[PDB]
Parts: sequence; C-alpha cells; structure tokens
Amino acid sequence: PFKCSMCDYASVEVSKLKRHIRSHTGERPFQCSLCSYASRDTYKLKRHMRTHSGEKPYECYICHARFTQSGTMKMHILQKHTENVAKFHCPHCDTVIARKSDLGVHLRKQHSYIEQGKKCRYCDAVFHERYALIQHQK
DNA sequence: TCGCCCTCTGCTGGTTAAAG
DNA sequence: ACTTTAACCAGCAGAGGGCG
Ligand SMILES: [Zn+2]
Ligand SMILES: [Zn+2]
Ligand SMILES: [Zn+2]
Ligand SMILES: [Zn+2]
Ligand SMILES: [Zn+2]
Repeated sequence: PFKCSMCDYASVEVSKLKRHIRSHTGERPFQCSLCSYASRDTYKLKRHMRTHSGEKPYECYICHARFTQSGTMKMHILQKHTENVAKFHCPHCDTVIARKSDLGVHLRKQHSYIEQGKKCRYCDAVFHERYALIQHQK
C-alpha cells in the first residue's frame, strides 16, 4: 500500500505511485520526437507513435477495416456489427444515444448552464439552458 | 521489481441525415 | 428546397492494473 497524499489512489508497486503522481505534477517524461505530444508513461507514447508510423495492428474480423487502437475497433464492432446493444437514455429529455461519450456531449450541450443566456429566435425571452431554449422556440 | 502490455474511459471534430 | 443541428463515428489521448 503506497498511498498518494493528494488523492485516494493507492498501489502495491512504488513505480505505479511514481507514475500516478505525474498526473498531479504534470510531468510528461516521454516525448514524441516528431511532434509536441509528450506522455506521462511509456505506453501512451508508443501508442501515439503508431500514428506517425502508420502502424494499424488491429483488423475488424467482420469487415476487415483496420485500426490503430484496439478499443476503437471494439467500439466499431459493437456499434456496426452487433444488434440490441443497450442504449443511453438522457434523464432530462427523451433523447436516446448509442455511445456513452455522446451522451456526455449531449448533457454538456443541451442541459448545462449558459452564463450569458440565449434569446429565443422568435421572442425576447432568455434562457440559460439549451434544452429549455429549444423547447420554448417550438 | 518495473518495462511492457492490457483494458476501460472519455473528448474532438467531420459526416450525415433529419427536423422544421 | 434550405438552413440548422445533433447523433454517429473514427481517431486519439486519459488512467489504472497484471505479470514475466
Ligand atoms: Zn493522487
Ligand atoms: Zn508525435
Ligand atoms: Zn467491421
Ligand atoms: Zn437530454
Ligand atoms: Zn420565444
């Protein structure tokens, strides 16, 4: 148990605590030699270098499209070649979304606070949430 | 042990097609 | 028959954990 003093992270390996702390300090030791990207750990630099090398190690076994990362391919297979996958229902409206991160986009765009407000395009009423604005305009 | 490799996670911007 | 818009999607970068 090697505990971070700054959060609840803990590990059974000293080296993992050292890596974790760079998330607080922002130290990025592993620099790309071709662009400005730099990583906190060795793996994400190698994964990034695949984009310079053109290395695409992953191939969809159904349609043979090729991918640079494994999770990209997995998501492609889930969304394009799989039926009856559970969908994301927004709690604040009736929209249904296929991907969790797209639900995130929707929450931030439609249900977040707009400090400077937005006026209806047909009337002088002002709203501070896009969903309420669009509902009013209708 | 720790470099290596896996996985789960999550934002961005181009495309597309639907609504009004 | 045109704009506006937001989900769909590939792409890329975030982290935590097992093990030879
Ligand atoms: Zn911490
Ligand atoms: Zn680079
Ligand atoms: Zn495929
Ligand atoms: Zn919603
Ligand atoms: Zn109005």
